[PDB]
Amino acid sequence: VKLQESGAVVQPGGSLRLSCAASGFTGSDYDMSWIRQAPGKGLEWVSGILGGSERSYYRDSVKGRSTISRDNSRKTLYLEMNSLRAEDTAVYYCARHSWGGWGQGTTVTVSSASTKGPSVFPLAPSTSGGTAALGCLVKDYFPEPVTVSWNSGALTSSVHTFPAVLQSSGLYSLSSVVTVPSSSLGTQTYICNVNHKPSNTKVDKKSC
Amino acid sequence: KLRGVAPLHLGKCNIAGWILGNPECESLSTASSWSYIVETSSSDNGTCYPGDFIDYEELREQLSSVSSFERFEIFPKTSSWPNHDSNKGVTAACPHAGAKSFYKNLIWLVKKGNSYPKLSKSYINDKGKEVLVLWGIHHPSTSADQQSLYQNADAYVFVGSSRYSKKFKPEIAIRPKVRDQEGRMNYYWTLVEPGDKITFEATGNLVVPRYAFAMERNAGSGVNSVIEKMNTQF
Amino acid sequence: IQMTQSPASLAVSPGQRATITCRASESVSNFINWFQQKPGQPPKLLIYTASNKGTGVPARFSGSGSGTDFTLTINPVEAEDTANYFCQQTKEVPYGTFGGTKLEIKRADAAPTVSIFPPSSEQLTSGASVVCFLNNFYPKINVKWKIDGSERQNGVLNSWTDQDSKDSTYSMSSTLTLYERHNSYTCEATHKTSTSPIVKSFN
Repeated sequence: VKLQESGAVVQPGGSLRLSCAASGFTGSDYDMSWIRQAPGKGLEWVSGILGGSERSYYRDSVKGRSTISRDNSRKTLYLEMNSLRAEDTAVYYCARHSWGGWGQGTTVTVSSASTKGPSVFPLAPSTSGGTAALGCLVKDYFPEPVTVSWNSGALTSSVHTFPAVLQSSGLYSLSSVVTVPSSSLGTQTYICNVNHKPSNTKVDKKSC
Repeated sequence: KLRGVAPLHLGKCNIAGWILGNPECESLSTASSWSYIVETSSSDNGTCYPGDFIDYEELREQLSSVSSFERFEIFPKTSSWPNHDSNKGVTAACPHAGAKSFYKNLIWLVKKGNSYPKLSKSYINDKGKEVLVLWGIHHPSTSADQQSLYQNADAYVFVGSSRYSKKFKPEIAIRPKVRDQEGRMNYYWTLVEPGDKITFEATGNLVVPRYAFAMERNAGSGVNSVIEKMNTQF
Repeated sequence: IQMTQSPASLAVSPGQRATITCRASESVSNFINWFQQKPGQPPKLLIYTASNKGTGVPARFSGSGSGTDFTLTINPVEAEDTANYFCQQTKEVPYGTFGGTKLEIKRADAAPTVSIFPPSSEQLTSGASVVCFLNNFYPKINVKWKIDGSERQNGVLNSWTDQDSKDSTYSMSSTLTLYERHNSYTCEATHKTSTSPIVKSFN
C-alpha cells in the first residue's frame, strides 16, 4: 500500500495539478484524499472523492478553485489547484481512508520567484579530534525541496539544518553535517550529494 | 409487575423529534444498541417544524430490535449541493439558543441566487447492513412562498432503489399557523438493503438528508466434566 | 467550522507518561486520523476512533474520551514520540484537525560539541562565510560570533534548529560576509557551561 505525488513552484495566480498513483488494489471502490500541512504548524484537509458514483468534496476556502478527480483505470488521482495564493503554499499529501495510509507528499510553492540552482561550498575541516565533523554548505537556491545526501552508510550521524530564507526578498541556504572517524578522512574519500528536485540539478562536492 | 428493564430512555426529544435532528436533542449515549425505546412525549412540542411523519408506527417497531447502530454522513451538506444554496434552510421553528436553527440530520434546501436547477442525487450501500435514510418534503403556504424558496412552479420529488419507490407533489396552501408556520414539513423514511442505491430526483420542495443511520435486526422484535460446560448465558 | 484543538505543547522524560487532550467544539467521533508527526515527515495513525490502537502501533499509545472531549496517551516515553501530535479528522463534517502539541523528552546534555569551518576555495567568486555546528546538546543556546568585536552587536542572520528523535541536538549557523578584515574568526557556544571556544585563521 503506497502513494505517489508530483509538484513544484508556481506563480501566484497560476494553476497547478498534483497526482497520486496507487497499488494495494482497490482504486475503484475505495475513495482517496489530499490534505495539506501548511507551514507554521501543519494543517488541513483540502479534498476527497469516493468510489463508484465518483462524488467530489472539498471545504469552502477552495470550492470553485480546486478540483479533485479519479481514474480507476490508470489507478491514479489528480488534485487540480487554481488561482493559487499565499496560504495555498503548503505541503500536499495524497491519502487513502479506510472504513471497515499516507503518501510521500509533494511541495507546492506559490511564487513567481525564479527557480534557481543552489551552489554548494564544501566546508572543509584545528587540533586532532578523534572524530572529524564535516559540513557541506548549500547557499543561494530556490525554491525547495532540497535533499542533501552523504550517500547511504554515512548518513548515520548525518544532520540537515532546516533551511532559512536568505534575507534577500527570499532565497535560501542550508548546511548539513556528517561526523566521521578521523582515520576515515583525507584517507577514505568523502563526498555529499546536494540534490535540488525541481531544477534537475544533481550535484557532488568532495570535501577538501 | 415487571415487564420492564428497557434500554435507552430518551430524556429530551421523542423518537421522531430526536432521530430527526431537533435541536432540543443531544443527550444520552453517543451511539449504542437496545431492546426497545422509551419516550417522555414532547407531544405539545414534538418535531419543531410541523407536519406529518408517515410510517411512524411501522418504524417505531423498525427501531426496536436494533443491534448495529451507526449515524453516518450520507452526503455532506457541503459538497453535495453545488447548484443550489445550502444554508438558507433555517427557520424560527427550531432555534439553537439564540438564533433560529433547523434539524440536524436534514438540509432544508433552497435556490441559490434566483435558481433551482434539477436536483440529482444517489446513494449506494457497501455495508452488509441495512441503511435507513430520512428526508422530508415542504409545502409552502403561498405560491409566493413556493417561488421565494424553490422557484419551480410544478415541482416533483421522486425517489430511488427498489424496496421503496414513490413520487411527491407539494401543496401550496395556508394551514393554521403553528410557530407562525402556515406551511408543512412532512417527514419520511426508507430502508436501503446492503445492495441497493436510493436515489433522489428533485425539481424542488425536497429537504435533503445529511446524516443517515445504519443498523440490524432479528425476528422476535419489540461428574465435574459435564459441569465444566457450566450452564449458559447471553 | 467545528473546531477541535489540543492543549499546550509540553515536555517529559523517557521514563514516564505523556498526556494529551483535544476539545471538540461539539460531539463527533470512515476515516484517516493521524496520530503522530515527526518534525518534518508524513503523519501516521496512532489511535483511530479514539479508543482503538491502529494495529501495529507500539502499545504505549492509548486513546480515550467522550463525545466532545478526547485524550491520547503514550505511557512510557521513548526517544521517538517527540514529533508533533495533531488530533485529526472530525470524522463527519468538514474534516478538521488542530495544530497539535509539542512533546520533547529528557536528556540534559550541555555538550553542543562545536565545530568551526572557514570559507573555501570555491566561495571566492561571487564573498566569504564561516560556519558553526553545535550538535547533540540538550535542551535549546547562544552562538557568540567573533571576528573582532563590539561598537554594535554582531549582525548577519545565521542560526538553525531541529529538535529530535534521539536527543535534541544540532544548531548550524553561518556568518554572511562580503573580503573585509581581521583574520581572527571565533564562534563560541554559550550555554549552561563554562563557554567552550573555537578560533579563527592561521593555516
